[PDB]
Amino acid sequence: GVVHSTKMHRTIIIRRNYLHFIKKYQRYQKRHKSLAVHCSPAFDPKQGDEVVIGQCRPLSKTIRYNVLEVVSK
Amino acid sequence: MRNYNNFNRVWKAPRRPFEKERLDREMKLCGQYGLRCKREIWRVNMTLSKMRRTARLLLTLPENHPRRLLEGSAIMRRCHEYGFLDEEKDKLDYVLSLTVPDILERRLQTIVFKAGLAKSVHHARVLIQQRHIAVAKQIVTIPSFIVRVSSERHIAFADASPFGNGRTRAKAAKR
Amino acid sequence: GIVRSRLHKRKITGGKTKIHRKRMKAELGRLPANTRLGARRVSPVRARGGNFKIRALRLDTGNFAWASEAIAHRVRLLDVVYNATSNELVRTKTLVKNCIVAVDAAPFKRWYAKHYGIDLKLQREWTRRRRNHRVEKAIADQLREGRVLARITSRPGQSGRADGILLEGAELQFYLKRLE
Amino acid sequence: AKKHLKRLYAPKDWMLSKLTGVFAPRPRPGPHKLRECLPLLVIIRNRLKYALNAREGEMILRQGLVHVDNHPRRDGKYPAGFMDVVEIPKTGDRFRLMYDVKGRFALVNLSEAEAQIKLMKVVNLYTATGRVPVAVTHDGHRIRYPDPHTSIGDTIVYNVKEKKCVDLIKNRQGKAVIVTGGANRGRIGEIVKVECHPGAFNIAHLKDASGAEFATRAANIFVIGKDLNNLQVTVPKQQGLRMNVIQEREERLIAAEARK
RNA sequence: GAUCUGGUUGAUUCUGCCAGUAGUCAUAUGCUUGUUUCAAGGACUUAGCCAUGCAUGCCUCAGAAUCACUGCAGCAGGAAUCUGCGCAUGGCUCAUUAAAUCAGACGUAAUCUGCCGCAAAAAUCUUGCGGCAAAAUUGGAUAACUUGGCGAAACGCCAAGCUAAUACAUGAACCAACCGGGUGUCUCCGAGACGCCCAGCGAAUGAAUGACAGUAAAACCAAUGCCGCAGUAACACCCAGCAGUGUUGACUCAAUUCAUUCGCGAAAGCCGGCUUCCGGCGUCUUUUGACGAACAACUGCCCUAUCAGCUGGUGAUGGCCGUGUAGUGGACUGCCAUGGCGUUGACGGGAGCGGGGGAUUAGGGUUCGAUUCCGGAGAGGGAGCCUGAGAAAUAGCUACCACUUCUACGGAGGGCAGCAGGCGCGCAAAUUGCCCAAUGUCAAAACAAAACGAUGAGGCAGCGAAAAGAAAUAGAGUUUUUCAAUGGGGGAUAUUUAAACCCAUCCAAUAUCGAGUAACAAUUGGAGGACAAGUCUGGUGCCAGCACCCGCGGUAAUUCCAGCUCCAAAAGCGUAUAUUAAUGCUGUUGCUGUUAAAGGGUUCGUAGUUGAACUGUGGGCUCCCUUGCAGCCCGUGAAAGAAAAAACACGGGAGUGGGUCGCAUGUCAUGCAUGCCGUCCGUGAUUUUUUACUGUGACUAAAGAAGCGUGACUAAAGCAGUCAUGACUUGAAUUAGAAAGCAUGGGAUAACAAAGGAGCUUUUUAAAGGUUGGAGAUUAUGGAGCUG
RNA sequence: GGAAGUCGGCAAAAUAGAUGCGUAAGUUCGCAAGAAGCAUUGGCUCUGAGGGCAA
Ligand SMILES: [K+]
Ligand SMILES: [K+]
Ligand SMILES: [K+]
Ligand SMILES: [K+]
Ligand SMILES: [K+]
Ligand SMILES: [K+]
Ligand SMILES: [K+]
Ligand SMILES: [K+]
Ligand SMILES: [K+]
Ligand SMILES: [K+]
Ligand SMILES: [K+]
Ligand SMILES: [K+]
Ligand SMILES: [Mg+2]
Ligand SMILES: [Mg+2]
Ligand SMILES: [Mg+2]
Ligand SMILES: [Mg+2]
Ligand SMILES: [Mg+2]
Ligand SMILES: [Mg+2]
Ligand SMILES: [Mg+2]
Ligand SMILES: [Mg+2]
Ligand SMILES: [Mg+2]
Ligand SMILES: [Mg+2]
Ligand SMILES: [Mg+2]
Ligand SMILES: [Mg+2]
Ligand SMILES: [Mg+2]
Ligand SMILES: [Mg+2]
Ligand SMILES: [Mg+2]
Ligand SMILES: [Mg+2]
Ligand SMILES: [Mg+2]
Ligand SMILES: [Mg+2]
Ligand SMILES: [Mg+2]
Ligand SMILES: [Mg+2]
Ligand SMILES: [Mg+2]
Ligand SMILES: [Mg+2]
Ligand SMILES: [Mg+2]
Ligand SMILES: [Mg+2]
Ligand SMILES: [Mg+2]
Ligand SMILES: [Mg+2]
Ligand SMILES: [Mg+2]
Ligand SMILES: [Mg+2]
Ligand SMILES: [Mg+2]
Ligand SMILES: [Mg+2]
Ligand SMILES: [Mg+2]
Ligand SMILES: [Mg+2]
Ligand SMILES: [Mg+2]
Ligand SMILES: [Mg+2]
Ligand SMILES: [Mg+2]
Ligand SMILES: [Mg+2]
Ligand SMILES: [Mg+2]
Ligand SMILES: [Mg+2]
Ligand SMILES: [Mg+2]
Ligand SMILES: [Mg+2]
Ligand SMILES: [Mg+2]
Ligand SMILES: [Mg+2]
Ligand SMILES: [Mg+2]
Ligand SMILES: [Mg+2]
Ligand SMILES: [Mg+2]
Ligand SMILES: [Mg+2]
Ligand SMILES: [Mg+2]
Ligand SMILES: [Mg+2]
Ligand SMILES: [Mg+2]
Ligand SMILES: [Mg+2]
Ligand SMILES: [Mg+2]
Ligand SMILES: [Mg+2]
Ligand SMILES: [Mg+2]
Ligand SMILES: [Mg+2]
Ligand SMILES: [Mg+2]
Ligand code: NA
Repeated sequence: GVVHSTKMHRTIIIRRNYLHFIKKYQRYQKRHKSLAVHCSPAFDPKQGDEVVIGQCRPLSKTIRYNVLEVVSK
Repeated sequence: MRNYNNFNRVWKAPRRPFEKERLDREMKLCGQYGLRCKREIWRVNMTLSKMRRTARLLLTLPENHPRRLLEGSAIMRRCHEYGFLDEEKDKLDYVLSLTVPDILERRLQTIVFKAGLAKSVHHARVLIQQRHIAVAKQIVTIPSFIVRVSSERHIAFADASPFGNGRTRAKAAKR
Repeated sequence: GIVRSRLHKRKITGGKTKIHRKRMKAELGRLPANTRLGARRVSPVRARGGNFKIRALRLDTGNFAWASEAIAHRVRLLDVVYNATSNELVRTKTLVKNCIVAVDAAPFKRWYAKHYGIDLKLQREWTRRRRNHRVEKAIADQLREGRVLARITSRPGQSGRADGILLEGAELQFYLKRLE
Repeated sequence: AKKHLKRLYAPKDWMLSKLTGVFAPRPRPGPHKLRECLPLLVIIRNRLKYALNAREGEMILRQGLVHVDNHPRRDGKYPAGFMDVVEIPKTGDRFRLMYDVKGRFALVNLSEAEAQIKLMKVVNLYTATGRVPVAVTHDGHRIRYPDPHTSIGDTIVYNVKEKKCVDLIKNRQGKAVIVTGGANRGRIGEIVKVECHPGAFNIAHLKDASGAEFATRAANIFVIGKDLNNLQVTVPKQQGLRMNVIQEREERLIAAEARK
């Protein structure tokens, strides 16, 4: 996904974009989803960067993923 | 509750109730074959449409398609085994040419009449219902029985009927 | 009673959740122990699966380890000095995991002489053990005073015991500054 | 919690008619999984026809007349499964539960002196108390001192009479395997290459005797011999070779015509 | 079967609606019903209220009988009670409910887990005798019962006296092992002996282990090994190889050592077979498969803006140390920060249990799904809880609210959305029946024998034109009378069935009833048009009435009320209300907008939708084109080398280190042992490309749909059966199922991201500085890289 | 008991400080508003926050 916000402490919001297909009209829609991810101090991502995340045990009310790799800009 | 025995439907009414041409054509068949009601004709209509619908689907597929090979031979085999088509007809395109009288010819009621066991097609109907006809030593009382070509020569009078070695009006006359 | 489910919380959208089932036994919680310093008193609890948890209400003794020496000894608790959650827990002398306590230092001094031959065939081993070995000044000063700071490592409300480890290194200097 | 099993929900391989009753016998926990088993009451009644109903099935079983892996079983809900040996000494019967080429259970008759051997697949390895290595198999056995070269996925040749390991077959390229799950169940092939995907499922590429190629997940294979020519067990009469559906239909029709 | 017809005008050509038409396991109602097979059945309204009866218990050879119980001759059967297991399943219903439940696909390394399978087990000073011995001859209570009873009763109670255990409690030395840690007195020159404390499974805290995988070769010192540095797993004797080697994608996990600290019988049990040992059961603790439970969430899911902002005192989004839980977690206390969601529709309001699936059908679609299988939830409403492996249980307990029953007035009870039944409500839905024979569940349990477990789950009949399949009401002749034939029905040596019933067989096998008006008598709607069929004959006279629409009826009615005749469907046929097609009148495929309804008064403009070209003809062989063979450094240049995965290093890598009988070593040997060029595998340093689309493959409950085979007499069905002390090595084949998720081949059309073009050498020599036996220290010589 | 007294609630009774939450119709958009209404408050022993001046 892509980094959407970095205002929390050691937590970021990422966004996933995809196209959904409607069978009746034979055409697509644009949709998106948001996730909260824990970000270790070993990384320094910025808004707009692309990250790779992995699933882990529940860490808070909304966090279920950890950042594994950052691809800058 | 919790009963899983299946059942379905075998006939459908025409969608124009009073069409002059259709009414006359159907009254021809009832008199010619001695049927009881229009429902017996409409039953034959559904079987033909099922066969023709299947054939159209297969003929769309390419010849080397596996499903066309297996289903195509299966439906042709069934048509030959029941006398709907003669063995000369081999391609799958000839099944689309089946008509209503083609199937009505194979009914047991019209088979026995043309075989010489009955004076008329109405005489054939009562004989079957009265347990006088046997197909391969088996009594059949269903006029709509469809006979197979390999079973045509086995049709004769039953062994328990007076007409062939039975009788184990005359029974009540002598008392 | 007390529950641990998320059904009563708000959604991230801020909207309210409409509940359509009753509370289940598989999501209960229980009241805290609030273990305090005093003469031993415990109460067993029957937990899921038929197992037992020991709920400690009062404790005054425990097992404490000297990490650099890789040994342990049973000593008495003297006081609770620091708690990172709240000052009210120090005031009431509440024993919870990771709080700082002061324990009796006499058994450690006694072991030091028997193992090193120092007072704050066997003689030859004592010379061997002394080689490449020194003692931190900060630890040594506490032993002469009679009390030494330690850190609780068990969970008294879950297991019913209060074990710990003596503070050394930079961790000791951190808490000494907070105390004064 | 669940104690019943509706007949419509039972596995299709048991061959139970939907019109006969509402229920089917629910197998107990045991050596084999519920979805991959054949309960004893089904074997003695619907398969061997020694019992006409459940009442007669109980008389035979509760007397201890049926042995599984050389041990009497008195429970009709016992979950028998793949590779087990069933003996009825009073009638001189010996079978092994296997899969035929269409994925159904098949009872292969066993000669004597080979009813003492069972193949087991290793599914886990761990250390017990006292540093004792232990291997746990697909049928729930625990072997407390396996061969040192054992690895997860290998096959152990086991003597049920004497309770001891006799040989080891390693999972390697060029061995003979049989498929135990999926759409290729019951087919016998030759390991061409195992593709490894960490985290995901590994994929095994196989090739039967005729040269046909197929694949499946690595957890569904079961080593049974060194090579396709020399197996370590007797397989059903198809030898695990799947034939074309059109060809099968023709031959069955031809044989039927010749049968009369 | 990819179809249309009547109604606007004096006529015509349109737009457009109204009416007609066919289906519905879609309901109700009306008129009619001879035979047979197969079936739904108080969901809709009132998750309204309930009289009565029944729906969950279990004993074998194998836990405990002194019934003051029964037979016969102590044996056998055994009422009642204690103990062990189960009652958290099955059955019913659909009220609540919108990232909640559910579907496909995943996770628990975040956890608990009785019954079942395969396994494990060396702790713990007891008993008898008076120091000696060893098959451990352990202890105290309680029911049923007896006595006295209380109370109107109550699935209500009190006291005393007796006695079992697989209930409860206690408790086993020697036989009997291996290994380690800490320590006192003697013999030797640091070694040895002896003495002492502790050393079991599980649990808690602390300290270690849970591998390595890259630059070479020397000296000096102390301590050791072997002969001075050649062999060389490790180890001061018993053991000269008794672990130098757990698993995974990954672990603070499995397991082991050291220190300190706290549930575990050999049931002190029960039966047999052999003549003392042999078998079958039963049970405590530890461990991990299986059957489960609980939590989490990748994509998807109706209408509404006359609902635009929502959340955050008092948890809203995150952080730190804790608490609680079986476990993760704002689940919760304290402190800190200011976040989190929203026109890609948040928040609010409305109607709904979710799927598998049903109806309709050219295709695309529209619509239904309370209801048999799977998942969820509830037991009048609302909370709370004990027991238990598992319940926030309701034919369990506690309280309140609303209803309600008995009473001697003191008190005591109740929960049919289980099966039958009532009352109400409504347009709307059966018998207070028989049985455990089949299918299953429980359990101390095979069946039999003195000797039959329960089961309204379930099955079988009754009622039952919801719906579905087959099929009578005659046939053949002769001039208006002659022949046969058969069922409906009545019966039966009988068959079926748990017993009955229905179906099937028969009306002599010596021996067995019956059609002529075959009264054994077919109905429901119509006859101007749409739409098949009368310009008939009476009555009425804009009345009565018909008419879905157009329209008839005012004295000659093709339409009303009747009689004749005729038409359509037929054991069925009308009517009402919904819904699908008809409908290209919701239009993606596929509508219309000058005048029929409908382009905004004109511009600017943000989300959004859409968006120009280009990096590319391979060539030669037997002028372009067709075909086919075989080779190209497959533009140009330049001959192993440049030219367009590479380079390292691991023996704990490869079923000894993958392919290309006796001679030695060892003998204190169970050494019984040993030898006669590119690929594997794991690690480190360097490599710079997705998505979408398309082709294969993998993974995907049945029932339902499609479909192969099969003369249940045919068919709706079903999965069976066919052929000769048994064979068929019998059969029960295949297919499709949205979207999302997994692996991999292809690169034409496209999408995402980046950039905005002046932030833009290679190699070869030379010089300068800055493994030594092993383990523990010291130093130096060089690699390799650093500059000049 | 609570306006039945009286021409008439005259007179008397009643509300009451401060702090937190909360607050309708109407409107000249300023108000209405202290609208209405609910809750806390003592004593003692502690804890936290809010500063200046020199190295
Ligand atoms: K007109
Ligand atoms: K008995
Ligand atoms: K009991
Ligand atoms: K033991
Ligand atoms: K009494
Ligand atoms: K935490
Ligand atoms: K009822
Ligand atoms: K039964
Ligand atoms: K019935
Ligand atoms: K019928
Ligand atoms: K008759
Ligand atoms: K007239
Ligand atoms: Mg995994
Ligand atoms: Mg007009
Ligand atoms: Mg005119
Ligand atoms: Mg009707
Ligand atoms: Mg009959
Ligand atoms: Mg009858
Ligand atoms: Mg119902
Ligand atoms: Mg109701
Ligand atoms: Mg229950
Ligand atoms: Mg249930
Ligand atoms: Mg699922
Ligand atoms: Mg002992
Ligand atoms: Mg006990
Ligand atoms: Mg390891
Ligand atoms: Mg060793
Ligand atoms: Mg463990
Ligand atoms: Mg959840
Ligand atoms: Mg707060
Ligand atoms: Mg509802
Ligand atoms: Mg439903
Ligand atoms: Mg409803
Ligand atoms: Mg259900
Ligand atoms: Mg419940
Ligand atoms: Mg009720
Ligand atoms: Mg229990
Ligand atoms: Mg309850
Ligand atoms: Mg009840
Ligand atoms: Mg009284
Ligand atoms: Mg109640
Ligand atoms: Mg009805
Ligand atoms: Mg019995
Ligand atoms: Mg019943
Ligand atoms: Mg029932
Ligand atoms: Mg009649
Ligand atoms: Mg009759
Ligand atoms: Mg019947
Ligand atoms: Mg008339
Ligand atoms: Mg006409
Ligand atoms: Mg009508
Ligand atoms: Mg007249
Ligand atoms: Mg008319
Ligand atoms: Mg429509
Ligand atoms: Mg159309
Ligand atoms: Mg239009
Ligand atoms: Mg206009
Ligand atoms: Mg204009
Ligand atoms: Mg373009
Ligand atoms: Mg060239
Ligand atoms: Mg290598
Ligand atoms: Mg008052
Ligand atoms: Mg007055
Ligand atoms: Mg006044
Ligand atoms: Mg206002
Ligand atoms: Mg105020
Ligand atoms: Mg006012
Ligand atoms: Na908090």
